[PDB]
Amino acid sequence: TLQQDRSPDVINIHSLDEYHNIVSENILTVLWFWASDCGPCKEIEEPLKKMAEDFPNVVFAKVNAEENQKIVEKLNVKSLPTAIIAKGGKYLGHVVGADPDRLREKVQNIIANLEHH
Repeated sequence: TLQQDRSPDVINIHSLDEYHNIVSENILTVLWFWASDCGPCKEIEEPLKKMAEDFPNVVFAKVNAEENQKIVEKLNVKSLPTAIIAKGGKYLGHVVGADPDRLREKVQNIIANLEHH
């Protein structure tokens, strides 16, 4: 594949500055809000890494909610885990709760919609 161009390592976001910079890029981005003391968050860690491998055209990033209260506030994230899907500064979806298959379906559907628009 050519999208293997990049490595499937998941980024960890440490500031609102970094968050805005990443969401601004013209590539589909999945931002995963989580916390260490969140049971359902643990269940999606490995599915998230596998998804990063399967979708090398998609940037996957994690936002720790305990570390980034300002981002949680600005986005009004109300429960964990929460996945936000964006591209080029635009918000395109979100999946609330620990459901890897829902998130995978949503990423695939958004890619298809964006490309065939």
